[PDB]
Amino acid sequence: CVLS
Amino acid sequence: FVSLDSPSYVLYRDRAEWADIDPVPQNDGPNPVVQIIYSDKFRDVYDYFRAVLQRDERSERAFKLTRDAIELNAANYTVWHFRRVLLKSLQKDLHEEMNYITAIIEEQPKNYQVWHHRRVLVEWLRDPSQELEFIADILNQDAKNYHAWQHRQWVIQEFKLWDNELQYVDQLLKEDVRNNSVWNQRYFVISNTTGYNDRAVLEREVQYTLEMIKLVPHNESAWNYLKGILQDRGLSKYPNLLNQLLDLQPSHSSPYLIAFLVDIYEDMLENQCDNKEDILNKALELCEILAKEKDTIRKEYWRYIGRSLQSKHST
Amino acid sequence: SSPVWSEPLYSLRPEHARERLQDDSVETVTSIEQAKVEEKIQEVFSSYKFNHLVPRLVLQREKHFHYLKRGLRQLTDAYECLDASRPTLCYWILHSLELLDEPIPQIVATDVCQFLELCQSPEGGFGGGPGQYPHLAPTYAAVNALCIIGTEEAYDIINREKLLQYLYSLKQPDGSFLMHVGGEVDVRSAYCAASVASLTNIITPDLFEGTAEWIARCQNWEGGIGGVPGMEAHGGYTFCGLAALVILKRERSLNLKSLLQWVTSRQMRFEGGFQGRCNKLVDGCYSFWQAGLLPLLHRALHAQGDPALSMSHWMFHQQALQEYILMCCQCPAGGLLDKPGKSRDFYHTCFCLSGLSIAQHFGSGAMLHDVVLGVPENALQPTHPVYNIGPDKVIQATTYFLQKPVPGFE
Ligand SMILES: OC[C@H]1O[C@@](CO)(O[C@H]2O[C@H](CO)[C@@H](O)[C@H](O)[C@H]2O)[C@@H](O)[C@@H]1O
Ligand SMILES: *C/C=C(\C)CC/C=C(\C)CC/C=C(\C)CCC=C(C)C
Ligand SMILES: [Zn+2]
Repeated sequence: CVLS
Repeated sequence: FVSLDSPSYVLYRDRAEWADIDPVPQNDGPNPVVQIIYSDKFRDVYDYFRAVLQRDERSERAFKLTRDAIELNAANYTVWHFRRVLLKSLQKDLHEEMNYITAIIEEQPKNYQVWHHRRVLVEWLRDPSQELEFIADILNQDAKNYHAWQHRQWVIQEFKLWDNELQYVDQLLKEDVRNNSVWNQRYFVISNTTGYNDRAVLEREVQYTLEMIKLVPHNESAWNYLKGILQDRGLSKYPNLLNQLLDLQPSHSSPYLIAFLVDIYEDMLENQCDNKEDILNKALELCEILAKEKDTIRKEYWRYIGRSLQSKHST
Repeated sequence: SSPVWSEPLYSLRPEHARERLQDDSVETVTSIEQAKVEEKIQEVFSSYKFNHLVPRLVLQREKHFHYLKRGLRQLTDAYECLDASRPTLCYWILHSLELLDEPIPQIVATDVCQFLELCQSPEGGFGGGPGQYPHLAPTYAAVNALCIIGTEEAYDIINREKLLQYLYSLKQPDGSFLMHVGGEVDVRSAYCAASVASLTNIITPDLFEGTAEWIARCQNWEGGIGGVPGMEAHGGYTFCGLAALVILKRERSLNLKSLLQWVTSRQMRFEGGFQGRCNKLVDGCYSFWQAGLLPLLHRALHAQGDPALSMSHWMFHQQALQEYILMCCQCPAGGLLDKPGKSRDFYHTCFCLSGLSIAQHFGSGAMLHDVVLGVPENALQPTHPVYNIGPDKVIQATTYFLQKPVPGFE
């Protein structure tokens, strides 16, 4: 789950 | 040359060819917050990255360094940016770099920077020849990798490679017809090629989707695609569809079907349909059924629909 | 009714069994994975039932507080992968404490301030760590963290003049924004930009020219919003898009009807939580990305004078979401997570709590209606649906900055  | 995990790897602080430059420690201040207890190796590479960056050293040694910084943390966008600056300044072989990124992406396919890097490389070389095959491999490992699909859409649209995508779409839908990313790609390919205004195309699509719905009645993707390709024009514009669904209801009264029916009634009531009172009544009965029994998790949504229908068509 | 020591749960009703997956005897990777999770979640659910005795659910506030308090200062090397996201770790952790109503010691607040100052770039904005180029992700985080602290010291750390210039250096002609110089483009950037721009009062008429149009182009056939025009509907990008348009007061540029029906369909009938995309697994962090959309929609519809809007509930299963978070998303050792079997992390902790707060609190006009499942102590502090920081914090910050002029503009 990476946001950036 | 040597990787961070190779037996012969040597910290940068111990490398003779790096002796001439002083490492720049990271300044977190006297009372650090969210302070990461880096490994000796990690800090070593970053202390030297900091140095080359500060000095803006466009060198082959710095370029090799970024490769190690990236392996330590591929999410560090600053490193990536500097790496591209070096690729240009040093006039590095971009095809060689493509092979690099290809490997990197294979290791970490859900990273934003790696994909952006590969897009820049393809822009610079104006060469997409390896794209579809590569992407297909990524998707073969994770059929729903978002970054993968996004990159694929970019390549297809930018270099106009539409010719075989619909086939690809069918292939994947056969593998997993529940793959929502694939139904999306389908809409992507059609809306951009033939469009959905060709009534022959629309019918083909409506048929195909109904056939998939019959094969797997609780697959929400198909249902969403059906409503998706017909919604703009208006669900009430397709009278035969309502009949067909009403015929299947007694045997397939899934929440999807019941919901689709309310969606149709909604649009009918919005277009001065005949037997307004009768349509409203059937719509409210379904909303109640969905709220109290067939789709209770969405009780509030349905209750709202019920009230909206009343505020719009009661008379 | 029931004695105060027993509280019936939606997830434990006998009829709730009917909500289990129906794979029509046609298995694919998707149904297989979905079935596995459901199997595990049923087990978890059952562990909270003792026939007709159903003890009140408890949010382990103290265990969470101690996990957070520790991370705010130090993090193992397992967080090396987030070295370019420290201001983000700051925001996650502080907002979590904020939600938990755990005060921030003056000393810690000042240390955080200094740290974020060290992350600010001279060209404006904030980077992932000291010396790192500026990036909207950490910029967004850094401003929210400073507003959660809410002191004039925190507020003044932001170099507003350069921040505006930085936003300008990322503006594309089609209305979109790069995430960082030479970086990638997608809807996250429009939401970061608008978030920080409106809070610090640095919005010019041209800053967001063509942005609302660009975001609308992102809503797709599904009704949700994708990262970029053409891509799949996704909870995270959808939260980004809507909240951005709410800031720009342009929600109308979207088909609110298709969007509403899309997001409500994203709550899992069995799990009680939200999936990020249709036909994908449930995940605690969407509890905010998805469920958070409802309050934004309610606000958007209410401004349009929708007579059928509820005056007491969000259009999703508030109780169900609370049961998923409380029984499936808590790590016994403290912190929250994706789903049972996953390990904790500050990201999930922040968002599971953010969603739990939205699920417990309803507000619209002069109307307030709380629904705190379990023991009363579970109640969390409210959160602003647009900025996801205390509502009080939002008001304080905007009031403060409204007092300063828009950098070099009239
Ligand atoms: O949810 C559909 C809704 O979205 C809009 C944009 O607000 O258009 C999207 O969906 C269409 C299919 O329904 C696509 O043709 C279009 O490209 C996509 O942006 C609205 O026009 C529509 O009502
Ligand atoms: C499992 C979770 C995944 C894959 C992530 C989905 C969520 C997204 C893309 C939200 C991104 C939001 C952004 C960039 C703005 C918010 C930034 C911060 C909280 C630092
Ligand atoms: Zn998650």
